[PDB]
Formats: sequence, C-alpha cells, structure tokens
Amino acid sequence: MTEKEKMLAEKWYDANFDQYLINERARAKDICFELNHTRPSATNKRKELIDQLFQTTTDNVSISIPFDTDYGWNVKLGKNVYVNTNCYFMDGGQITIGDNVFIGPNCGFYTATHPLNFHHRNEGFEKAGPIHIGSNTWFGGHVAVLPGVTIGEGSVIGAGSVVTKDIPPHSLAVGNPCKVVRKIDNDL
Amino acid sequence: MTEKEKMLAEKWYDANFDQYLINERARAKDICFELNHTRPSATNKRKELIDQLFQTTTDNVSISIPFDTDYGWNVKLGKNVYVNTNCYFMDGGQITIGDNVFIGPNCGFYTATHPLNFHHRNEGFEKAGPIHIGSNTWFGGHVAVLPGVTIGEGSVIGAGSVVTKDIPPHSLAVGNPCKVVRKIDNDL
Amino acid sequence: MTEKEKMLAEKWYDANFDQYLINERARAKDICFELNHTRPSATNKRKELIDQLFQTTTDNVSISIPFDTDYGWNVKLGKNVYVNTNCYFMDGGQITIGDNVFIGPNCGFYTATHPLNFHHRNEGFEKAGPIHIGSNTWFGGHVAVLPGVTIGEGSVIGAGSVVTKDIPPHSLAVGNPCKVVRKIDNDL
Ligand SMILES: CC(C)(COP(=O)(O)OP(=O)(O)OC[C@H]1O[C@@H](n2cnc3c(N)ncnc32)[C@H](O)[C@@H]1OP(=O)(O)O)[C@@H](O)C(=O)NCCC(=O)NCCS
Ligand SMILES: CC(C)(COP(=O)(O)OP(=O)(O)OC[C@H]1O[C@@H](n2cnc3c(N)ncnc32)[C@H](O)[C@@H]1OP(=O)(O)O)[C@@H](O)C(=O)NCCC(=O)NCCS
Ligand SMILES: CC(C)(COP(=O)(O)OP(=O)(O)OC[C@H]1O[C@@H](n2cnc3c(N)ncnc32)[C@H](O)[C@@H]1OP(=O)(O)O)[C@@H](O)C(=O)NCCC(=O)NCCS
Repeated sequence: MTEKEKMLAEKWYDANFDQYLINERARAKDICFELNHTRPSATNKRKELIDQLFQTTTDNVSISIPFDTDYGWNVKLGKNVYVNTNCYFMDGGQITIGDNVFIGPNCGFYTATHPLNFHHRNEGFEKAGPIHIGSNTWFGGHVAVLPGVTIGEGSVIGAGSVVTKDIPPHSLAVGNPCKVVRKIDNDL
Repeated sequence: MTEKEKMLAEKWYDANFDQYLINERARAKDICFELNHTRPSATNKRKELIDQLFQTTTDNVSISIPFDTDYGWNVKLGKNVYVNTNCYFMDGGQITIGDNVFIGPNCGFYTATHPLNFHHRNEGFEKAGPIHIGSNTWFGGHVAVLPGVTIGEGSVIGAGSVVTKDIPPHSLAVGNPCKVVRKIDNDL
Repeated sequence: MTEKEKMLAEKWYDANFDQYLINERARAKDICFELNHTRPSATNKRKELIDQLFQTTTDNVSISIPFDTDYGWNVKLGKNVYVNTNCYFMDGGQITIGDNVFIGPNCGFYTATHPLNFHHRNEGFEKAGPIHIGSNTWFGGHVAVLPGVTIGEGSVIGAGSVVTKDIPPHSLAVGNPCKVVRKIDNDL
C-alpha cells in the first residue's frame, strides 16, 4: 500500500517522509493561508476557497478565520455547519461532520496519534483515528476531540472539554476528561 | 422588541437570521481583520482601529493580534487593559472589563448560550449572559469564561481554567471547573 | 542590574516599563508578524525569518503559522522540532527545547508570573520561570506549560493538559492538572 492508503485504512503510516502526503498537506496549507488572508465580507471568494479546500460543493458551511486542516478532502461535511474562529480539523483520519453543527471557537479535532515510543515516533509514523461528529450538535469554545472519538447526534459538548471517549447521542457532556452530565430533551 | 433589544435584555433572540445583528457582526469582523493585518508597531493605526471596533476612546488598552469580538461596542473597557494574543470577546451579552486588567493569551470570554434542544438551536436562537471582569485582575493563558460569569476585583484566574461560576473578589481560582484555591492579600 | 539581567537571573523585574525589554519584544513581534504573513510554501523566506527571530541557525525547526514569542532569542532549540499552528513560546524565562520534539497545535509555554498582589502587578513587575522541554517528547494540542516546569526526555503530554509541575522522563502524563498516568517503554 501507499502511505495514503495506509493512513485511510487505520494502519501505521509514514506521515512525515511520504512525498505524496507532504504535498497534499502543502496544498491544504496554502489554501488555508489564502482563506485566512481573505477579507470576511468577500463572500464568494471565501466560498470558492472553502470548496477548493474541502474538494466539495459546500451548502451553508461558514468558516470563521483563521482555520486550519491537514488535507481538507478528508473532512466530509453536511449542510448548515458553523465553525467559529481558530479551529483545526486535523483530518489524516476522516472527520465526518453532520448537518446543523455549531462549532465553537478554538476547537481542535485531532485524528493523529504518534507512537508513544520515541524511536518509532521520530521515524515519522502516525496512525489516524477518524472523528465522527453527529448532526444537530453544539460544541462550546476551547474543546479538543481526540482520535477515534464519535459524538452522537443531538449532543452538546461544554466549553473547555477534552473529549477522550465517545459521547452517546442526546447528551450534555463537559469536562477534562469529558463526561456525560445528563440527557437532553430533543423533542419537537 | 427588535432582536438587538432582546439580546441586550437577556431574552432569547434570533442571533443567526436577524439582518441588523448580522450586519453589526460583519462590521466588527472586518475591523478585526484589518487590525489583525496591521503591523504591531503601527501604533496609531492600531489605536484608531481599536477605538473604531469598541466605539470608544480607549486609554492604554493594548490588544495583541490576533483578536476577535462579535460586536465590539458591547465590550466596555476600563484603562490599562492588556490583552495578549488570540483572545475572543464574544460580546452579544455585555462584557465589562475594569481597570488594570491583565488578560493572558488564548482567552475566550463567551457570553453566548444556545438552546440545548436542537430544534430551537437550529432556528438560530441564542440567549446572551453578560460577563463582568473586575478591576485589578489577572488571567493566565488558555482561560475560558462562560456566560453570566462575574470575576471579582483583585482576583487571579490560573492558566487553563474553565470559569463556570462567579469568582469572589480577592481570590486565586484555578481548574476545570474553576474553583477558588485561596484568598489573595491585596494589601497596599 | 538592568531589568534584562534581572529577568534572566529569576529576579522580579519591570517587564512593562523597561525600554530595552519593550524594544526587544517589539523586535520579536514584528518578525512574528512578517512570518505569520509569509506563504507556507515560501521555504527559504520562512527559514530566514525563524533564524532571525530565534537569533540562531536552526536545523529542521518547522514552525506552522501563526506563531508568537516575546523575545525569540530566549528560546534555545535543538534539531528536529515540529511546532504546529498557534503556539506561543512566552520566553522571558528561557525556554529550552531538546531534539526530536513534536509540539501540537495551540500549545502555550508560559514562563511569566505576575505578582498575585495587584499593587505590585500593576507596577509592571514579573518574574520569569524557565521551561525545559526534554528531547524525544510529544505534546498533544491545547497544552499549557506553566512557569518553572521541566518535562523529562521521552515523555508524552496529552492534549488539553495544564502542566503545573515537572513531569519525569519516560512518562505519559495527562489532565488539568497534568498527572503522570504511566511509564513509557522507550526501548530500542
Ligand atoms: C455546559 C454549558 C452549556 C452550560 O451548561 P449548564 O448545565 O447550564 O451549567 P450548570 O450551571 O448546570 O452547571 C452544572 C455543573 O456543571 C459544571 N459545568 C457547566 N459547564 C461546564 C464546563 N463547560 N466545564 C466544566 N464544568 C462545567 C458547573 O460548574 C456546574 O457545577 P455544579 O455541579 O456545582 O452545579 C456551558 O459549557 C456553556 O455555556 N457552553 C457554551 C459556552 C460557549 O462556549 N459559548 C461559545 C460557543 S457559542
Ligand atoms: C495559579 C498559578 C498562578 C500558580 O499559582 P501558585 O501560587 O503556584 O499555586 P500553587 O502551586 O500553590 O497551587 C496549589 C495547587 O494548585 C495547582 N494549580 C496551580 N495552577 C493551576 C492551574 N493553572 N490549573 C490547575 N491546577 C493548578 C497546583 O498543581 C498545586 O497542586 P498541589 O495540590 O500539588 O499543591 C498559575 O496558573 C500561573 O502561573 N498562571 C499564569 C501562568 C500564565 O498563564 N502565564 C501567562 C500569562 S502572563
Ligand atoms: C493520552 C494520549 C496521548 C493518548 O493516550 P492513551 O493511551 O489514549 O491514554 P490512556 O488510555 O492510557 O489513559 C487512560 C485514561 O486517561 C484518559 N485520557 C486519555 N487521554 C487524555 C487526555 N488527553 N486528557 C485527559 N484524560 C485523558 C482516558 O479517559 C482514560 O480514562 P480511563 O482509564 O478511566 O478509561 C491522548 O491525548 C492523545 O491521543 N493524544 C494525542 C492527541 C493529539 O493531540 N493529537 C494532535 C497532536 S499529533
């Protein structure tokens, strides 16, 4: 397998020294830079950049600057997704975001693990753990979501949370580590 | 009431689809953008932008870039307020900052709540909870202050704190959630 | 002593009103601004700026934008140091970083303490507590490292950690406050 295929199959891959992945990260980063230096009221320019970054035709995806991602094409987005300032979608592992998602400022969605053993880590290896973000969710600011985590549909993550484990749907969860506090009444 | 008046009166308001608030947020964001792209040594330009953003004549308010706010005019500032890099004053609810305030880097002052019910939330409703920051205070970096929180005068908030409840004056408080650790001797 | 010499000797110094330190912070902040506004693929320009900022000839030090530091020359770097987006090396106290160091996004390395007494603090005084970062270390994103803290070689700091005390070598440590969870097998 290529190191890309490895990455996408949840296997250890050489994130650092693989030329194809290096170049793909460089593509995303230069688009992020342009976007981060595009005036917020330049609506069409920003939409075009966002669509180029994510390699998709977004439907009411609003990204406040600055924004960062590793690949861009490995973030799959629903409609009506509001991302406030200073978020980072580190998407070596796929980041799936549903519809009607409110993301607070300074949130990081982190799919990259490195080996704990420094000898393996220094050789460039990573393993990507996909993140799935349910539809109809809200994240407060300053949240980190760690590799492999799924947040169920209808759930609310409190500001400052570090989400180390999956959160069931219809749940209010807060803290470091993030723990479910109570169920949310999502009735019509 | 207009949605603005609702916002300012602590009532549920349509933050997302109200044109007047949309345009007011767009005003602030374009000023922030200009300020964030103004060389740090361009003293006068930065002061003029800051005064335009906050709609006031500031006295020794120093804002390190980047900075963000939603309205700008809903942040009321004392003199001698030092705001380090990457702070966000999300001021739908008023944010009152006293004199001689030191704000560390990456601090978020968050006044916005959304409904927990995703049906109400997806309709664009928010409720703003004012933040009051006492005079003679110090915030470490990476702090988040949540809606409705008052930090008393003379108090110190430790780096990484998530401040969910009011902090009494003359207090050292740290943690997630932030809790008072001890009293501070602020004697002359 | 000059206030610089005081700063570097772990004594209370006037950080705010000393002209020489003010001008040194202005040098670093204008280099950061240029760097933060240099296209990520402008490899040689970014290296020249990084070497100017740190006043050294770096060996495979890669800094993702944006980046911030107070002095630049008070950060001493090994080789193979990877710094992801939105870090702040607040280096009034020396920040020593070893070889083969992976630093996650939105990490703050904070050497500045202010007096707790608001009277002394408002007079501009600080005391700098050096940070030492071991070789062969990995920091997840959203980590704050507080003044005086040493992280031993071969150690891993989990995302969201607030590191208030020294962490021994060969350790996995996480949390707010950060606590050692287990030893890491770093064997060849
Ligand atoms: C969780 C949240 C939604 C508030 O929920 P809440 O249940 O009304 O808050 P409560 O008063 O019930 O707090 C319940 C307990 O949980 C704690 N708590 C609430 N939010 C917390 C958080 N984010 N982190 C840690 N603890 C938290 C409170 O300290 C409280 O402690 P107690 O056991 O002494 O009562 C809060 O994070 C919030 O407002 N988040 C969004 C803020 C924000 O980021 N806005 C910007 C994005 S729009
Ligand atoms: C709170 C602070 C001032 C340290 O204060 P301190 O007087 O050293 O407090 P202590 O170390 O006596 O605190 C006692 C306990 O609180 C804990 N603690 C201290 N700061 C903490 C924080 N920020 N978060 C969580 N726990 C903290 C310590 O781990 C200590 O644990 P113990 O039970 O093992 O003793 C620290 O947050 C700080 O320096 N903040 C500013 C650093 C910074 O952000 N600088 C950049 C902006 S200038
Ligand atoms: C700790 C970390 C490094 C991985 O370690 P890990 O082996 O999953 O941790 P463990 O499972 O041994 O730890 C056991 C406990 O620690 C908790 N934990 C793990 N990471 C944590 C974190 N960052 N903060 C708080 N708690 C954490 C778990 O909830 C678990 O609880 P339990 O034992 O009660 O179930 C995690 O932060 C991580 O994935 N870090 C990198 C993520 C990142 O930032 N990537 C971007 C930069 S590449």
